[PDB]
Amino acid sequence: PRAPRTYSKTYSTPKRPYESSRLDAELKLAGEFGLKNKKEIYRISFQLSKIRRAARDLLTRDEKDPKRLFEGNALIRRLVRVGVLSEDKKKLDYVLALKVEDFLERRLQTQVYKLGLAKSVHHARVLITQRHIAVGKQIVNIPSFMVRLDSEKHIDFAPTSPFGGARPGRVARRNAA
Amino acid sequence: ARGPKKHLKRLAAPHHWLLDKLSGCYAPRPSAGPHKLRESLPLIVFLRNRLKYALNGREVKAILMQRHVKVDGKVRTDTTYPAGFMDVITLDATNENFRLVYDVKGRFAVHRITDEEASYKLGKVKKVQLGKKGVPYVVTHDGRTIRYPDPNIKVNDTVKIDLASGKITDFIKFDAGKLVYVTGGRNLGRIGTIVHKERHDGGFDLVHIKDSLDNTFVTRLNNVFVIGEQGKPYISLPKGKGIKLSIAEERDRRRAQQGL
RNA sequence: CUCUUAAGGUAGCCAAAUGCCUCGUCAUCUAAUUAGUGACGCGCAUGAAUGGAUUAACGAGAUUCCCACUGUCCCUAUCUA
RNA sequence: GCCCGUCGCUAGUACCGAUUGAAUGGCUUAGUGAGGCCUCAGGAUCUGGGAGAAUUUGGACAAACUUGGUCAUUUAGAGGAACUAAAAGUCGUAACAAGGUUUCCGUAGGUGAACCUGCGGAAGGAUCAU
RNA sequence: ACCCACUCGGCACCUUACGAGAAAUCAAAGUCUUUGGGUUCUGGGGGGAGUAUGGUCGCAAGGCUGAAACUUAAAGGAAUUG
RNA sequence: UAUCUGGUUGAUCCUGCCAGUAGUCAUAUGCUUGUCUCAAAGAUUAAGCCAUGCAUGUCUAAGUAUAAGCAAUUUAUACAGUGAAACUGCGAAUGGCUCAUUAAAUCAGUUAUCGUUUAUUUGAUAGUUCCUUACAUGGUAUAACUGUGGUAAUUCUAGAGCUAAUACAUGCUUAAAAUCUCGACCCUUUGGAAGAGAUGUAUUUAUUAGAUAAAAAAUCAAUGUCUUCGGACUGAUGAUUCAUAAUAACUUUUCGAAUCGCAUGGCCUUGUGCUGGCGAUGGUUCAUUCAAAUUUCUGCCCUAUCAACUUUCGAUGGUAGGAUAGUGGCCUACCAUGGUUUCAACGGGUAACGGGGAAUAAGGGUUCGAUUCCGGAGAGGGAGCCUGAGAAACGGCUACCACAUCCAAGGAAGGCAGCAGGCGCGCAAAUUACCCAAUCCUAAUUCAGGGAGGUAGUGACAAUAAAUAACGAUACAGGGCGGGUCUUGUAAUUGGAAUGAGUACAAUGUAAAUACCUUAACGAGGAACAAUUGGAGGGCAAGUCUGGUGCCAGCAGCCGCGGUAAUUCCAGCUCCAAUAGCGUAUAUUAAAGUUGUUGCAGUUAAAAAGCUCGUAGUUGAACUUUGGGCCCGGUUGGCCGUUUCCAACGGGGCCUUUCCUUCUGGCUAACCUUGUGGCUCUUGGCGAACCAGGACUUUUACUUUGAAAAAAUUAGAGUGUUCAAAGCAGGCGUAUUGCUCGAAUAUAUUAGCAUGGAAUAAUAGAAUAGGACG
Ligand SMILES: [Mg+2]
Ligand SMILES: [Mg+2]
Ligand SMILES: [Mg+2]
Ligand SMILES: [Mg+2]
Ligand SMILES: [Mg+2]
Ligand SMILES: [Mg+2]
Ligand SMILES: [Mg+2]
Ligand SMILES: [Mg+2]
Ligand SMILES: [Mg+2]
Ligand SMILES: [Mg+2]
Ligand SMILES: [Mg+2]
Ligand SMILES: [Mg+2]
Ligand SMILES: [Mg+2]
Ligand SMILES: [Mg+2]
Ligand SMILES: [Mg+2]
Ligand SMILES: [Mg+2]
Ligand SMILES: [Mg+2]
Ligand SMILES: [Mg+2]
Ligand SMILES: [Mg+2]
Ligand SMILES: [Mg+2]
Ligand SMILES: [Mg+2]
Ligand SMILES: [Mg+2]
Ligand SMILES: [Mg+2]
Ligand SMILES: [Mg+2]
Ligand SMILES: [Mg+2]
Ligand SMILES: [Mg+2]
Ligand SMILES: [Mg+2]
Ligand SMILES: [Mg+2]
Ligand SMILES: [Mg+2]
Ligand SMILES: [Mg+2]
Ligand SMILES: [Mg+2]
Ligand SMILES: [Mg+2]
Ligand SMILES: [Mg+2]
Ligand SMILES: [Mg+2]
Ligand SMILES: [Mg+2]
Ligand SMILES: [Mg+2]
Ligand SMILES: [Mg+2]
Ligand SMILES: [Mg+2]
Ligand SMILES: [Mg+2]
Ligand SMILES: [Mg+2]
Ligand SMILES: [Mg+2]
Ligand SMILES: [Mg+2]
Ligand SMILES: [Mg+2]
Ligand SMILES: [Mg+2]
Ligand SMILES: [Mg+2]
Ligand SMILES: [Mg+2]
Ligand SMILES: [Mg+2]
Ligand SMILES: [Mg+2]
Ligand SMILES: [Mg+2]
Ligand SMILES: [Mg+2]
Ligand SMILES: [Mg+2]
Ligand SMILES: [Mg+2]
Ligand SMILES: [Mg+2]
Ligand SMILES: [Mg+2]
Ligand SMILES: [Mg+2]
Ligand SMILES: [Mg+2]
Ligand SMILES: [Mg+2]
Ligand SMILES: [Mg+2]
Ligand SMILES: [Mg+2]
Ligand SMILES: [Mg+2]
Ligand SMILES: [Mg+2]
Ligand SMILES: [Mg+2]
Ligand SMILES: [Mg+2]
Ligand SMILES: [Mg+2]
Ligand SMILES: [Mg+2]
Ligand SMILES: [Mg+2]
Ligand SMILES: [Mg+2]
Ligand SMILES: [Mg+2]
Ligand SMILES: [Mg+2]
Ligand SMILES: [Mg+2]
Ligand SMILES: [Mg+2]
Repeated sequence: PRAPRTYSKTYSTPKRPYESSRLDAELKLAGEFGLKNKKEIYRISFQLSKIRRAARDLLTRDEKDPKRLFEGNALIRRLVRVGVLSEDKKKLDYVLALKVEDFLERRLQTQVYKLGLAKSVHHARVLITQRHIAVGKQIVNIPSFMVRLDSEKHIDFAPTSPFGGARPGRVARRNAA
Repeated sequence: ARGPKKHLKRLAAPHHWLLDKLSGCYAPRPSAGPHKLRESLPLIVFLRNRLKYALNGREVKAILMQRHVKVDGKVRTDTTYPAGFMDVITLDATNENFRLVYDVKGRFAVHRITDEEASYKLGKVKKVQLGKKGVPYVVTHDGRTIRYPDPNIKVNDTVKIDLASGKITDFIKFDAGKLVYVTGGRNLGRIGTIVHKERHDGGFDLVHIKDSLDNTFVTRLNNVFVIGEQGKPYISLPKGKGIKLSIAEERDRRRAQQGL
């Protein structure tokens, strides 16, 4: 009777499970952008392989086939609108080539670091969670925002966060009492 | 299976009613009436979903029981009444009137119309034959029988309906070059006015249509609804007059209205 | 290995109408079977035209069980000549 | 060195097998036949030729019970006969070296056991050759 | 009858290897990952086992058809060195 | 998103399997478990059995109220408000559950009714009812009720006394008109008449009309309007016996309002006269809509250790009937001997409901679908049936079988594959809770009812987001270029910061709660708010550390480890992988080109029948309008910033001896038509462009495009759910009384339909001419 609540998975999994070449490599990415799960990496490989064998499929169509452009130009719009594809690259032969790290450097937990304002890449992840920084009045506690380079302009802290103008905060207030 | 089904699950509901899946389990099963079940729309969705006058279903019943609503003239208090294409819904409060007319996306659109226009009607005649005592009658897409029409009305033609009373006065004909309205398939919504009609004795005569953008298409004759003369209709078409904007056409103009 | 023979019972088959022991042992049929049947075999003392083994068909032949049937019986009673 | 078979131990699997063996389902002959329905009657009454209960005739439909048959799916069994684990132990030496009678195939008979012998083949021979 | 030359169709041999193959070797076993001329048949690890079971042919011996349970990490091929 | 790796050997290359590996809307179990969202869940085994409670009832101004009912008000002395009980009506055939049976059945896509039923909704439709008489309105016979009773016992009911109707059962009515039938008289002719009845709809039958391929005459039997007395004189379909109508009758004669509510008014010739408003229930017949029932074409899994099957006792057809709502061997009677099959019939199997779909990502495939949506089947097993529009119903009845409860032993009652809960079965699956607030549904109906449905609980089924920490200062130390001033940081004292997990005023949330969102007060330093699960010889990432054991115990998916220094066991330590999760078993997909159409292998590794014939099946050489010319205008891109100029890529039509079926008119859009860049313009003259009627057509396969096409699923656009899985929203002002975009697109592909193409591959054609045009 119920209508079926749709779901899906967000992470693939390496077939060879112990390729230490790719396993060190995986961790360098992990301990760089501040990730907890190697499946935060496996996750963002997944969409990439989707974008690719979405995109790779379009360059088979006869050049400028009706739908190849509609969702072609729909695709490259989506990725510059988050700023992973750079503005030179909006004719979609180069979207096949989005090496993974581009996606990670466009996180929230990442740019909150590259804007200064994160002493470490992990001071980032720790304050995002804790009622700290926002974009509008809209607090965000998801270190995987994928900020869209438009709203990257306003990433100052929140008004209720006692690091960007607030009341003292919970344990300060009786360190002083 | 032991007689009449009287329930309608969701996702059995007609898509063009645009109900969200999770609001329960069921759509409102339209009642029996003028319009085919799958080819109609009930009052409770009109007053609740597309037009958002009422919040819940319980309210829609409260609304109708005050004789507020009229369709084609009459009080018509059936919460699930099968109101269909080309009906008129006068609304006593607000002095609003709506003719029921498709988009070119094929759904039922909200379309306010004049008080003058709110008192005539058309119908694709679906049958014509003699009857009791030999008085001929026409019957049309909407479920009414007009006794004593002219011998010149054959079948497949539209008819003006006074609907303060019964009779017809004018009857547009089905010939090469009359304004048509596709009322099925999903060329549903597109418009205009002939190319020609392939006979195909045995069934399923094919109707060729040329929209007023020099774009052809074909649909079956059962689903072509002549509505008059080139560019000269006999009712008020809705916005964009059904000329099947492309996906890129539609989103090029989608971003044409770009600056606030 | 050994004594010994003319040769030392092969293929087959069995408590077989051939087995003492013996109402053999195991199974089977039964409530219960010195019965029957199927198995077993150092078989007192099975065995090859002393013919061996197997066999459809046949039998007023010996034997076991089932169905039907019944005064054979429980348990006797009555009639006719 | 390798290695074959009978023979003996332990364990497991499946097979054959007296029990005219057992069990579960699907049909189904023949026999008996509930019930409601249709129908011939009936006439407690209850009425203006009608009604109508009990009862009843004959039907089609047909559960079901008794005894069979058939199909499918299972399955107990004295005992018999395989295989395996399995490499070993007993007896021998079959094959592998011309394996000490070259080997193998088909067929036939014989032998504790591998095996032996006859007839015709093959070389994968131990001979690409007068 | 013999000699010489050519040409059809035979039984084979020889030299090559373009080519093939795991190799031994192969004018097919070639013209296959640059994979498609037509068509028939069989095989899918080794044992179990061509056993069991049914069907069928036979006078018989046996022929054709022909499983599974279980067991097992090999068994096999060609070549190299000992 | 096109990958391999470990194991045959002394070493080698193979064939080959085993093991490894990864996924699973895939079940289970094990260890571990904090937050948000999401939210499947007694399918598998046993469609096995069920205690108890609940899951279907329903009233409007408008069928029935003398409750000895409450309430009194209020014009109301018939009724009137309110209304239990009860009748009447309607519903109970939807829903929800389960997957047992079912293999040409269901189902799917595509059809058919000119092959039928159709409550309801919606739209139409009724001057006729009598007779050679209540219409100011006709009849009892009953519930409730009262009262007397029975029984251990039930939604048991008996005897008696009342009374209602939109229940039951009856039974009047209305204009004109015309057409048919009889026809007393009169009067004989060319012949006509007074008035007598008949003629609603529905049923049954027979007869007729229902035209139409282009035009005309003569006559026999009747016999219609006008005499200038010779005489003259129209529906639909491709398609019907269709719609409709006419005639003679037929009928235990259908319907044709004895109903109800709100108002009450006109109009005298003042009659209890005559009239008349709005809307409710009904009522035939037609149409509509919701349906149903059959039905066309094509498509199912394994099986030949199933080859013949179908008529006993219908098998295949014919005729006639019967029965049905209707077609039909559905059934019967008579007659015939047919029907299916290697192009796999028939039988068997199925741990089989079908589908939408799910899993697995080079592709081609392989596997799965009890399970939210559609269809079907069932309600312990059968069969039978009442009611009804609709049921072969089971929260209906009846019978049998099985199960099974109560008892006073006489009898009575039960059907969870509804909700929950219980027993059983098993590897295997949750509360005997809350609400009609939403979603919808039903009733007499805005109100009542709804275990449909939604709420919470249970809930590591799956799915998403992602806490268990974050910055210092210092101190020996490295290293930058003696430690100096740049941190690599390893530090076993420190340090002030931050926060939800939790807790909790509060508001929010909600039907009432609960959580979540928001938020005072609390709420973190190692004792913590303390992460797990596996593993560390190889495949395979991480130690030949230490202790134990001594072929023991144990490990080891596989190769292999342990018999006294164990890289493998039991541990301590350290280390790796994944991480709120991770291991194990079973299945399954990838890897697997080990099922091979794509795409395998067959000399010796597994595998060419000893041999040839040979039916089925598969396959099968070549050759029939090619080539040339005129034209039209399309779509990219170029030089220019679309007219014309260049290339190239496609569409059509022409003429080249050149069906394009074909005419009979209707049509003509086009020209041979009447300074050629440019086009209006009637008076001779294009065909096929297709209407619609006629006549007549060799059969296919393939490919194009298109229609028909359910949602959810999938692919995918838009949208910043705080992110994400999702959802189908949302976004703007004048946020004082509105503005506005949406809710795409794609996808079906086998079969059917429609359409363009004429290569490729078939079929057919003139040879005894029984040929072709006329
Ligand atoms: Mg409804
Ligand atoms: Mg012997
Ligand atoms: Mg004896
Ligand atoms: Mg004894
Ligand atoms: Mg005995
Ligand atoms: Mg005896
Ligand atoms: Mg004996
Ligand atoms: Mg003996
Ligand atoms: Mg003795
Ligand atoms: Mg003797
Ligand atoms: Mg003797
Ligand atoms: Mg003899
Ligand atoms: Mg014999
Ligand atoms: Mg005898
Ligand atoms: Mg005897
Ligand atoms: Mg017996
Ligand atoms: Mg009868
Ligand atoms: Mg065996
Ligand atoms: Mg030897
Ligand atoms: Mg030797
Ligand atoms: Mg020898
Ligand atoms: Mg040799
Ligand atoms: Mg030669
Ligand atoms: Mg070579
Ligand atoms: Mg070579
Ligand atoms: Mg024989
Ligand atoms: Mg080894
Ligand atoms: Mg080795
Ligand atoms: Mg060696
Ligand atoms: Mg494996
Ligand atoms: Mg069950
Ligand atoms: Mg279930
Ligand atoms: Mg049950
Ligand atoms: Mg009263
Ligand atoms: Mg149902
Ligand atoms: Mg059916
Ligand atoms: Mg009476
Ligand atoms: Mg006509
Ligand atoms: Mg008729
Ligand atoms: Mg009056
Ligand atoms: Mg069999
Ligand atoms: Mg017949
Ligand atoms: Mg016959
Ligand atoms: Mg076959
Ligand atoms: Mg089944
Ligand atoms: Mg696929
Ligand atoms: Mg496979
Ligand atoms: Mg299903
Ligand atoms: Mg299935
Ligand atoms: Mg099942
Ligand atoms: Mg039933
Ligand atoms: Mg029930
Ligand atoms: Mg039911
Ligand atoms: Mg008693
Ligand atoms: Mg239950
Ligand atoms: Mg579970
Ligand atoms: Mg519930
Ligand atoms: Mg519920
Ligand atoms: Mg913790
Ligand atoms: Mg702490
Ligand atoms: Mg550990
Ligand atoms: Mg390693
Ligand atoms: Mg250890
Ligand atoms: Mg894993
Ligand atoms: Mg192919
Ligand atoms: Mg192979
Ligand atoms: Mg060999
Ligand atoms: Mg051969
Ligand atoms: Mg043969
Ligand atoms: Mg050819
Ligand atoms: Mg299409």
